[PDB]
Amino acid sequence: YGTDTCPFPVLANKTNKAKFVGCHQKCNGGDQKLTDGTACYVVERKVWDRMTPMLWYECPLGECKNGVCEDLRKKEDCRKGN
Amino acid sequence: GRECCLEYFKGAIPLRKLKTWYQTSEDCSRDAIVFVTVQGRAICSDPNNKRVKNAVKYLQSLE
Repeated sequence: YGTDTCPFPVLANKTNKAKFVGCHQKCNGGDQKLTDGTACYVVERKVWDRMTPMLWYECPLGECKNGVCEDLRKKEDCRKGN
Repeated sequence: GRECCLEYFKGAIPLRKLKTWYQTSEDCSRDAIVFVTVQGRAICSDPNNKRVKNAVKYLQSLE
């Protein structure tokens, strides 16, 4: 099915802008990397899995570089959708 | 919703392998239909492709 066709977890913020959770994931047994410059949150997928929908969490802002969400040293409110 | 699609599967999914579907949020960088197969695989799909739109209508008619 390709290794870039899997849905990718996101979190919303208080302006409703979606940002991706990390910059890499496994996809149909291959590696999926987001494009450099993509806005992301420095949050592990397995932590996102535990996030309760629509409760506010605190997310470190980042940008993707070679498949890693590189920290921008800023935090903002983030929430998981339904 | 809680996931967004980056690229679409280029190819046909047989109708009999489709279990359900949903549309990603308009807050995503792209629009997409996600199909969930009977094996639990989630497949980002082109929401402007006629075959995809038809498969959504197929799944809706079974509901």
